[PDB]
Amino acid sequence: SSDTPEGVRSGAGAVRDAGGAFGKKEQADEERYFRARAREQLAALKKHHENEISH
Amino acid sequence: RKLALKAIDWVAFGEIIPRNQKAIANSLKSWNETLSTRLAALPEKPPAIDWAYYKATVAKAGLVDDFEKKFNALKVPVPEDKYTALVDAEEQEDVKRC
Amino acid sequence: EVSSILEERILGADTSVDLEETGRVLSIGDGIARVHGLRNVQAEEMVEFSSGLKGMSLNLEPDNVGVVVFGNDKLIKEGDIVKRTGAIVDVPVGEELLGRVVDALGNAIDGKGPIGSKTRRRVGLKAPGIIPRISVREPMQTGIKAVDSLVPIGRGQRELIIGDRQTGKTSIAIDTIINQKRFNDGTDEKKKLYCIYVAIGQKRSTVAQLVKRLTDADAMKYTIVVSATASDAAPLQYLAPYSGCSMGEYFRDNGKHALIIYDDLSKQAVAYRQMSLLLRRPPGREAYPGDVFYLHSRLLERAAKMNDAFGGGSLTALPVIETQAGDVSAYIPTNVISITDGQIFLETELFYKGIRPAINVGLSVSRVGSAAQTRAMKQVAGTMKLELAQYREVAAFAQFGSDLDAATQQLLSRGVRLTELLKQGQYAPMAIEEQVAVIYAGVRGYLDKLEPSKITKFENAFLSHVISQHQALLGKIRADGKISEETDAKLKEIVTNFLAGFEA
Amino acid sequence: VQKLFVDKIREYRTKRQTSGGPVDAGPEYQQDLDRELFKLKQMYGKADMNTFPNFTFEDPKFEAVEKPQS
Amino acid sequence: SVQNMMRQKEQEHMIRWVEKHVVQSISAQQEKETIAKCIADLKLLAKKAQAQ
Ligand SMILES: Nc1ncnc2c1ncn2[C@@H]1O[C@H](COP(=O)(O)OP(=O)(O)OP(=O)(O)O)[C@@H](O)[C@H]1O
Ligand SMILES: [Mg+2]
Repeated sequence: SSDTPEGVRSGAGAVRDAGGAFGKKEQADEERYFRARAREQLAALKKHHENEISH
Repeated sequence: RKLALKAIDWVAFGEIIPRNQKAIANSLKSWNETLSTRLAALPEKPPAIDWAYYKATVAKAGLVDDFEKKFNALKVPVPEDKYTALVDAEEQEDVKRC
Repeated sequence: EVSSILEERILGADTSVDLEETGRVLSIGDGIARVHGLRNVQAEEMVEFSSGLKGMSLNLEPDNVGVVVFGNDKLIKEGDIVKRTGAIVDVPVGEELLGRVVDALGNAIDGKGPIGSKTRRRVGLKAPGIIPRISVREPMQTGIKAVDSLVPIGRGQRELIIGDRQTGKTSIAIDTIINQKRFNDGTDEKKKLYCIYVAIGQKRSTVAQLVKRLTDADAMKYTIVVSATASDAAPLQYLAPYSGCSMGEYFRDNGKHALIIYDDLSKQAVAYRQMSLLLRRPPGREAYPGDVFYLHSRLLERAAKMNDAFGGGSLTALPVIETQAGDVSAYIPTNVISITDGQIFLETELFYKGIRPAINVGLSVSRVGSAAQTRAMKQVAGTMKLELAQYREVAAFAQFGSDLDAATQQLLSRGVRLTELLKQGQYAPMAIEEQVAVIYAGVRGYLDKLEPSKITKFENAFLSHVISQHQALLGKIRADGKISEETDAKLKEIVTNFLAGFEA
Repeated sequence: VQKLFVDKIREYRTKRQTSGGPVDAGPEYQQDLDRELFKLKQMYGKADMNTFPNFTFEDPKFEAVEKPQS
Repeated sequence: SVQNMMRQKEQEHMIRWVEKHVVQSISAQQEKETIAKCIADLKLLAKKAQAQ
């Protein structure tokens, strides 16, 4: 099919638009990884010394 | 018009060797490439002013021809050459030091 | 003297009486009149009603005749008088049309004045046969670095610009009109080109923006624009492709050269389907009639490269076709693909990844091949086409590749830097002598140490250098046509002198 | 149709005899083309009827620098 | 651009007066109708001799 202009060819971003098993396995892996980065970037954001003097 | 030539900007003219000042010599060649294209943008002679068709097409007379009589016998004084000599003056002292 | 010219016209007008072959109207509805009478009308013959509209009789039936209307049917009441003109449809043609805006029937819509053309020509003529043609050899210069390198166009080839909506299909065919200014003000008579642009079903404000773009670049003194817009009637978007080839065949018949652009042909098959199903013709696939292949074939076969015994003229045709969701296997995207020679396939994915103009060279072909390139461009681009094709094999290893062979790391290194040479801003068409120099800087190996983000800044710096400081080398590739051994060494120290002191 | 023709030529010459200009236009054609040209002259440019232009320009001061060599 | 633009404004206003003023002038010329029939047929007498 794909070895001609006529046949169907796949583009970029076609695993998420399908919405199947691999399309759901990708959304819950971008969220369970960038949930821990909202922990380490928020715990180290409390280490401002001027806020502690106000505390 | 008038247009004089120059020398080769090949090896020496971009290797002036200041105190690690290769940037100032690089800017010296960058002005020659810019002005030569601006001289290639416009010709030596401008367009001609047709006077006879101005009288018939703009035939509401008086106000049309009075501007065409004052702007015809005008003169365009070019800028001064005061900075042209002092930049050429420091070349005479450095060549005696070189 | 405004009163004098108005009194001049009405004494110069012809008020003479004649005969006619009239016939009353039976039933007007949706733009299809049925006329009873008119016993001696030919097929496809122009008639004219009592109000002032004109009509073209398509169906010659036993008891009536089906005539489409060039206007709106609110002025046609049942019981009118349909007079006969006695002639098939004809357009004015000549040299006087150059620099005007015309509709599908040759009237003037720009309001400068009426056309002073002394000749007249039918729109239903035939193509030349097999004998008056000759093979295509001269180059047609577009000015796009990716077209003239990999998918060239000769002077007589038909090349299809196919792609989706909003991907620069109109912009590729609007700087090809701008690029032929450098020949059209010179002296060499056999290198000039004349451009025609046909707009089929676009809004009036878009055409009014495109004439001003071609007025700014001083490229409306050798261009004609034929506008059949969206508001105009359904048959006026059917004649307008055939009203442009008849103006592009006057330049082919008289030893000159021409170019025509149909923008776009996928809105002519729709304006013709409406005329069919209102005349009760048997439908087919996607409700198109049985002869939509015969509609597009006899329009594109009129593009030909004539030989020296007939004049040596030419006609080059570029049709635009809009696909839907990138499916070229529809009805009309497969008719026009099998007629023409090669396609230029503009994708939408590459348009947002930075590649502009977004020409996919994996699917674009041209079957005149390398026989339409000059000798200078043919020598460097023959290796570039092989170099880029080896890159597209290994493009899927770039996202995670560091543990590969040094040849494969080299094949990625040249493919990225050859791509940056192919990108080009809008309304900046180049010359072939400047195009071959930039490709020569890349295909030799003079860029594999420069950083891939700097390839655009290096190119704009290098081009402004060789215009002013090496003008006598770009006159010995323009006039020579080929690149010799003397110019091979002379170009070799040039890109080594510039690359040495560059970063400043 | 020539007797119909000269009847047209009569009414062109009574349209030539004018003393107030636009008789049928009134304020409609007077407020239009006065506002149309001023909307176009705002896109054209603010130039007088007889004022010829004259001006001068300043070129760049060609400065120098120092570099001690030999 | 002022001398040639404003000329077209009265070029159209010239014909705007006449074509509404012709029909109010020929409506009472019924004495011209008795010659309008008498001049038509002599052109038809000139016309029917062409095919014959
Ligand atoms: N080489 C280019 N680089 C950057 N932008 C471009 C280039 N060519 C065209 N564009 C932009 O793309 C936009 C749309 O392009 P264009 O109208 O030519 O596409 P089109 O598909 O022919 O339009 P339509 O779908 O209406 O036919 C324009 O706004 C134009 O500015
Ligand atoms: Mg477009």
